[PDB]
Amino acid sequence: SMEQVAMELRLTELTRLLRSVLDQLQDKDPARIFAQPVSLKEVPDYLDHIKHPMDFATMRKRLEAQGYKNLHEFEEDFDLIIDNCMKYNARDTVFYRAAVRLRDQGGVVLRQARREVDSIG
Repeated sequence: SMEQVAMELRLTELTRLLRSVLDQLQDKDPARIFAQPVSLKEVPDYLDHIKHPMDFATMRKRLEAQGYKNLHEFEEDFDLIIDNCMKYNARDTVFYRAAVRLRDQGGVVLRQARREVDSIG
């Protein structure tokens, strides 16, 4: 149908906007601490601690399959990256500290993304 096409164009455009959001958030991780999944070869107990691992490469795979229906779903995955890290790592670690800085700097990006998503519909 024509409606299904219009819906698909909307999703494509959301995907475009989320891709720019993802790029802007990933720039706030210049150390690349959150770029890839925590390695289960190197951290073999990880899934005993963290039940829903997340990282920017995994988000990008989902994004490119158009698997984010709305900004909430995308934000859920970003918050998992941060929250997983702040539980597994202690406060005095470069990893925890990187997550705090990513959360703080990402807030600004996500605030305007939400306005754009609502504004453009």
